[PDB]
Amino acid sequence: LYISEGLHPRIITEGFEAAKEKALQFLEEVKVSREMDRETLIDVARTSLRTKVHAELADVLTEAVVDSILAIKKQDEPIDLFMIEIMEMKHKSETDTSLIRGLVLD
Amino acid sequence: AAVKTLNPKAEVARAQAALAVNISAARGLQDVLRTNLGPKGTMKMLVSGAGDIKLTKDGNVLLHEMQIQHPTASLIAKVATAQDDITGDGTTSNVLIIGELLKQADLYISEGLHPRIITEGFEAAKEKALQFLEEVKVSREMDRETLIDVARTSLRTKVHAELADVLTEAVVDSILAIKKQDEPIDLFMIEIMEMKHKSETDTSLIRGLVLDHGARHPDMKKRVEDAYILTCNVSLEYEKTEVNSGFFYKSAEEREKLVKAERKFIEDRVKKIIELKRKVCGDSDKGFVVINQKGIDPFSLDALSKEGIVALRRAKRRNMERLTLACGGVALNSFDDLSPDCLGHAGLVYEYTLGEEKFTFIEKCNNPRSVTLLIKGPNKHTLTQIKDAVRDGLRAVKNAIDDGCVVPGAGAVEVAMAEALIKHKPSVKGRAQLGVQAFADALLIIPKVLAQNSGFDLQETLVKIQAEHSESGQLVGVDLNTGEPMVAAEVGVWDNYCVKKQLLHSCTVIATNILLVDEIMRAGMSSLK
Amino acid sequence: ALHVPKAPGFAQMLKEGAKHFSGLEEAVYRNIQACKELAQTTRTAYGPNGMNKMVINHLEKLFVTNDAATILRELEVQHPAAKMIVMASHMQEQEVGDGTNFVLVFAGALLELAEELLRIGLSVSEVIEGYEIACRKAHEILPNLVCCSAKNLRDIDEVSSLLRTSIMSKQYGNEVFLAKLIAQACVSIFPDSGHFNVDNIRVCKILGSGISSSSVLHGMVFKKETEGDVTSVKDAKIAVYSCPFDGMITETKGTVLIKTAEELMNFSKGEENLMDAQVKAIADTGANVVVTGGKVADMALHYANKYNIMLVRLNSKWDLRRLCKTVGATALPRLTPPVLEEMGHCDSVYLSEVGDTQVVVFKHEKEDGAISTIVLRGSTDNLMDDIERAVDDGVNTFKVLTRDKRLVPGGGATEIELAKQITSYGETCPGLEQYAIKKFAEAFEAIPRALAENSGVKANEVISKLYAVHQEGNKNVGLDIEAEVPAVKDMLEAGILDTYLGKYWAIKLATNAAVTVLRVDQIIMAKPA
Amino acid sequence: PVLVLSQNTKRESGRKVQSGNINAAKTIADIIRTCLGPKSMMKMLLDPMGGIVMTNDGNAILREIQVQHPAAKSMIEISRTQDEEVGDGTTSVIILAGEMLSVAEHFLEQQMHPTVVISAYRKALDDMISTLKKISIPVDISDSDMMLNIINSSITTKAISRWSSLACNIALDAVKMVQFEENGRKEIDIKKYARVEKIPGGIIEDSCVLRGVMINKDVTHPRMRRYIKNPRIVLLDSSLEYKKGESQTDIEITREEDFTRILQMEEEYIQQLCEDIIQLKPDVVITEKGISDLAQHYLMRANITAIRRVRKTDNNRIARACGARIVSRPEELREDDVGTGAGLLEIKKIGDEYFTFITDCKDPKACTILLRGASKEILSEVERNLQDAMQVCRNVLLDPQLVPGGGASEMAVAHALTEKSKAMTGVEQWPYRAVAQALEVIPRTLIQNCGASTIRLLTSLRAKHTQENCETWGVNGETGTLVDMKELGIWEPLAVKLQTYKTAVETAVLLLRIDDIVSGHKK
Ligand SMILES: Nc1ncnc2c1ncn2[C@@H]1O[C@H](COP(=O)(O)OP(=O)(O)O)[C@@H](O)[C@H]1O
Ligand SMILES: Nc1ncnc2c1ncn2[C@@H]1O[C@H](COP(=O)(O)OP(=O)(O)O)[C@@H](O)[C@H]1O
Ligand SMILES: Nc1ncnc2c1ncn2[C@@H]1O[C@H](COP(=O)(O)OP(=O)(O)O)[C@@H](O)[C@H]1O
Ligand SMILES: [Mg+2]
Ligand SMILES: [Mg+2]
Ligand SMILES: [Mg+2]
Ligand SMILES: [Mg+2]
Repeated sequence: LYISEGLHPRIITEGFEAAKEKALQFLEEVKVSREMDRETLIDVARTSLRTKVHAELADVLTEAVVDSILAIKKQDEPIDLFMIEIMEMKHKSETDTSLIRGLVLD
Repeated sequence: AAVKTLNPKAEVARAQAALAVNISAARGLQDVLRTNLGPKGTMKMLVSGAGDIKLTKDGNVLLHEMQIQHPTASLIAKVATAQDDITGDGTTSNVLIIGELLKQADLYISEGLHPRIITEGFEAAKEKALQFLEEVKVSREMDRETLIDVARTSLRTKVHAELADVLTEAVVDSILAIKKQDEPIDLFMIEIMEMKHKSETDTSLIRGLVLDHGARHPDMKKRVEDAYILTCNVSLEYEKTEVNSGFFYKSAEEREKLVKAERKFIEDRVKKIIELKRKVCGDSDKGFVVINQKGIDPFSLDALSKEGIVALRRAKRRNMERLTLACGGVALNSFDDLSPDCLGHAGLVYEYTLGEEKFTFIEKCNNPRSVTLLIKGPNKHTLTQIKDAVRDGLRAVKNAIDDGCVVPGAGAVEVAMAEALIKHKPSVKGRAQLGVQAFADALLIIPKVLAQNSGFDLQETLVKIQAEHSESGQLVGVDLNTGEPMVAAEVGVWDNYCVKKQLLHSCTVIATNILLVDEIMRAGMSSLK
Repeated sequence: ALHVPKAPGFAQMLKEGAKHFSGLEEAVYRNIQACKELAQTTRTAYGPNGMNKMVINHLEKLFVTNDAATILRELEVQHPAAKMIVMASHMQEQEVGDGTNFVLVFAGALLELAEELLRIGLSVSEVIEGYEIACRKAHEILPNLVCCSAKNLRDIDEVSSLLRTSIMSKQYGNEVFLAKLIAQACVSIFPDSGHFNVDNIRVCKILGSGISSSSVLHGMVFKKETEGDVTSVKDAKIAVYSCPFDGMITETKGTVLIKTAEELMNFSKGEENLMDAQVKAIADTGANVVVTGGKVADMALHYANKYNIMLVRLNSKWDLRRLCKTVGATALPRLTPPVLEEMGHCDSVYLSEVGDTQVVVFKHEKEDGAISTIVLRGSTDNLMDDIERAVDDGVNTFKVLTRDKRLVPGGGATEIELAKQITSYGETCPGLEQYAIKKFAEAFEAIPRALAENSGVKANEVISKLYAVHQEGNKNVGLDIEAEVPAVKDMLEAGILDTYLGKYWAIKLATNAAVTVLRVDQIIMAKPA
Repeated sequence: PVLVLSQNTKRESGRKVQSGNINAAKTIADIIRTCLGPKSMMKMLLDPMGGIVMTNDGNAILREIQVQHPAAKSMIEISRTQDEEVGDGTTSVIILAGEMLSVAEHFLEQQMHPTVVISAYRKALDDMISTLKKISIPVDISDSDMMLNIINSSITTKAISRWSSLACNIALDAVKMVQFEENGRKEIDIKKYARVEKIPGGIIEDSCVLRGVMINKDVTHPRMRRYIKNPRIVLLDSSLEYKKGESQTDIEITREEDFTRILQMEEEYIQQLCEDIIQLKPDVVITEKGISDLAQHYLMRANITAIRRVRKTDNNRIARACGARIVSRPEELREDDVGTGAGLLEIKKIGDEYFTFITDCKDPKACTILLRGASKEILSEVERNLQDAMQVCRNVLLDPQLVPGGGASEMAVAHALTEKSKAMTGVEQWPYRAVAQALEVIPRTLIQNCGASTIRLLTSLRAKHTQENCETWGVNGETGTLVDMKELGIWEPLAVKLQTYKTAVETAVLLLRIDDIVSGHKK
């Protein structure tokens, strides 16, 4: 919009850099530091799964994902998502997706 | 899609596709033509498929010569062709304003605004802008100085500066010569002849006529001082009878008699001409020039040469009127009762040979209501360029005379109309204010491109100009040598009120229709085969 | 201006042979049309009066059937939405075994009515909401539509009366015979535990006589011959080996390293004496029949003939496992004589000739066992395959009844009651969801309509009669196919019943498929490799 | 190969053929579905001649597209039929036919016979006609304001809507001037005697209808006058040249004077023709054929202005406008054949061309509509819209009955048909009520193209039309709301809506009767 009016892209990118700096600052200011409780994690996982799948399946997958993470997580120790297997079975309805507190070998 | 289920080889651009296609083509045309605008513009070279060269800065010529096969480009070329046929100038600005209207409308349509609402804003802004134009137009007594300034504003954009300073006086004098008080100007009465021998600054105004042919008898004089001009439309060559006739004779003597007799009909017209010549020129003091719209056979040419008459044949249907207005005689379709009142006078008639071509000058008429512009130049493409430029200049001066008003130039009216539109915008109901804003930002493309072409910063220059126009209210535009604001009416940069009005009208109309296009479709035979 | 260019953006960046569809018209309506075409391809096979189709696949193999899932598999469905509906039908076949044509019909009907609603002005989101709410209501209702229950799966007359309906749609003319056969087999292999395995019903198709010469056999049949001289055995003591009937050899390369004429002279005699000892130990355990999953050696065959043992070679490992399950034996990986528990028993093992075919029969006399075989006779391989599909339908119905013993009335009675109740629910539901609920209800009418259309009567009269009777109160009334005119009768009293679980899963899967097809909005196909 | 029919003869039959025809028809409908109503959008069509057609007119679109399915061919033909008959409704008819075929597809899938469906459709058509004639209202065609409102209600849906008042006045003036009666036979021929001349450039706001005619012509000789303030005009079908005879008139010359005598005889013949013309003392002479230069000489000597080669149609319009009578033998010229009635002959330069005006006539029974605008395409669209407007004005002057627009008429008729269907007890009540509900597509389409909620608005409208005196209620195509047409002003000609309904129903009947396509066979 501004380069067609003869503005130089170098100047536009300088403005981009300034705005990026200020935006990162404002982001650090507005972030909400919260004790990560099951309810907060449920809201987060819902916010993602409701965008990615149907609403009822999202209400199922939310509890599934949050419980899985709250199960394979050790206090102050990076979460190894490899320790959450993901097995697919092709027989029943999609709302039967569950969390097995164990393992399922194929 | 729907059309493609019935005609499988069908091409279709729907809703958003259609708009993207049209706006892209319009912006492409604008991108090409941006450089034509103004005297600081750049000349483009155009090479035909045969290799012929064209040097042009004219928007219409550039459009028609570019190699384009786009439907939107065809639409805009047609709008420019109408602009050129009716006004002679404004084609580049027309294309630019169309492209910028489309761009400024896409700016808001990409954000989900409807093009119908944008077009409502376009129409409101068009109305208000036409009003403001009528308000700012300068109604002026069209004197030679004003016409000179107008023709300068056109010719300096179309050609080089010294050649523009020559063509200015040439064009203004030509129009001020073929112009009768309160009588629409017939530009046909300005002949335009090109000669390809001398420099381009030798282009002059002959206060008379220049025919692209001369006498076909060698013994005929090449220069005549005090000439009676006989403008005729009578065949002086052998004419066969309508009904098939044929000659029948029984002896070579009878054949000879029939050969002498078959020409008596044309000999009689030659005798009438010769008798008029003898009756009006009792001696060799004056001269006598016959100019025939039709042919003259060698026998008639010999008969006229023997009596000292200069006969030109196969003149032009327009040269009949041009000669009757320059010399001052009567053009004849018959020699039934020809009299000395049927003759015109030219204080000089002579011939000019240039390689294989001949020219005949008819000058020193008393008060010729028809003249000719002799386009001299070293190249065919130079001559074509000067022809285009003088067309532009003639149209400009004619329009400035017709519309006794004249509008300031250099983007001044565009700036002022943008400001007026922006001050009027709140009075518009709904989101058509956005269409109005788009119209204003589109009108602002003329000063923007003028600055861009003179080598200045569009935003900085436009801000300076708008600030100066807002503080003072004076109509200011771009000074192409300093980038500063300048008063166009004081510095002599004038535009045609008719041209600006036609711009507003036609650009608004075509942009509205393009914005309202929602489907481009080729589902016909695709060829006449 | 004779070509529409691709619009800037995705249309230009798209690959060569790729296609992009977007919107209700290019994507949704074309998907619905494809699914409707699919439902039309399979509609004429629904019900007892359904006609067979002869589909030839790309391998030039011929299938003559009216089994929807089989027809779909052997068709090369290439439209992706139709592929998804076929995926739903195949999931129904996997989960239940019967109802695939119901799934197809219902999905196509739901999609047609969804197109209708989208045209009247509903949004895909609202249509999907209403379809889901109506599927939930239907699932809530069906348990109340359950009319009878099995009450016993160890009987042979009741089980036949229960399987007759499922094996009536296929093979309508002769279904009592087939229900007798399949009931005998299912109750033979039904253990005291409630678990029932459909793989324990084996089907042997032998080309001869006719479907009425078919029989059930408590045991196993193999189109094999015996390796040795013995062909019959009356008190079988089968010993089963997964290893060949040869001397065990090393998995590492073995070499006979001879260094003396004595070793050379004695090697072969020692080898054969070893083989004789092995086979004599096997015979001395009492085994009179040996079944090897591998190959047979000439010396071992010699000694089996010497010691009067019937040798059988089963190339397949599933066949070997099923024989072990049948006779109560254990496959030994070594040629060691079996212990008293590893041995199997059969009341008879003999070689017979059913038709042109030679067969080895392991036949129990008791009316039980772990595996039962249905020997299908027939005049055509295609006919026998169709009867095998009908047998599979009956067996899957038996398993569905072992899972859930509840039954709903057939012949369109449950569908009509569902339609009525869901219409009454939608008439109460306010908001824009009522249109979609009522269309979901009206979709059920497609089932009795298809039944009537194939019976050869006016579906409109049939459906009006059904609605009238179900309004007056009879929920077990459905259409009578044994009537040249539109007629109706008590499906329960007639014995025409479906499985609650079958209907449940069919409705669920059809609704899910329709809703997914609707949830699709853009399609980006790649260039077909 | 021993065939019975030639290869390339492919024969389809049955429900596949029926569904194919119905899908082709409703596809033709879906092509132009969005071009209905006041808020429609333009379409840019690409001609086979490198041309462009930017339009909203259903018939223009269907005329520019090419198809191969015979059902689509039939739909294009019925659009052409509607356009030629009434000159409006070219997409309403297409949409109605598509909807009727769509709703008949239902009954066809359900084992109903096409003849049963067709008889039901014909019953419904008769009752539609009855209901329209009942709800129609008369018009006082002497009320210029009423006529201007009718023309606005007909052109509001087109590009010229921005210049609605101008176009309405132009169309009304043109039709009222072309209205002509002779021997007790009224005739509004707006195709031969209302001419549209498109001159690109200028501005549309200066477009006008002339009290006369206009041609693209100049004087034959620049000594002729270009301005005459009360011209007496003569029109000729014959050449004022000396042409040959019909027979083998070969001459044979043996004497000397005979050649010259023959050429002088030709000249004297031209003189005698010109004298036969001058004897009537005209000011202007207009010919469809040539005029020799000697004839020009004699006419100029008589102070006559001549125009050389005019078209036969332009000459007929000049006759109707200035009150002259075309002649073919100047010897047979009479004062009654001379043209008095023109108030001014002017020949002015528009751009770089010379145009001849014969305007200022009194009681001119012919006219020229001079259209000016931005480009040939814009002016072609303006001309098409003006053709629509004039055809509507003509339809009104012929049948002064009006019906309400905005879909009000469609909803009124649908309601009347639903009410009449309750007495029907046979099996045709269902297709009858189906076409009744298939009429709702017009207001449905209006709502869709304005961008409002079809479900809600159509429900509210069907409910409004169940009350007693609400058959005038319709929808706005500009806001998406229900209004009374008595208050909005959108009133269509009863003739237009009758032709629409009739053509739609008959097209449906035809395509339903059709089965068993055959093809390939070569004429
Ligand atoms: N000497 C000048 N100084 C500033 N502006 C000028 C001058 N001459 C012309 N212009 C402006 O340049 C614009 C474009 O001129 P020109 O190229 O002749 O018209 P077009 O772009 O339509 O061909 C005109 O609107 C005029 O106002
Ligand atoms: N004797 C009968 N009379 C009426 N309807 C029957 C009879 N037997 C079966 N049906 C109906 O036919 C349908 C079964 O058709 P079928 O082709 O098996 O469909 P699917 O294979 O999808 O279950 C059932 O809905 C049942 O109600
Ligand atoms: N302003 C308006 N509001 C609502 N409906 C209108 C309006 N103007 C016209 N209509 C209706 O739109 C219908 C079709 O308009 P038009 O596009 O001119 O005809 P067609 O669809 O045949 O081209 C007419 O029946 C008329 O009743
Ligand atoms: Mg996300
Ligand atoms: Mg210019
Ligand atoms: Mg079944
Ligand atoms: Mg109309």
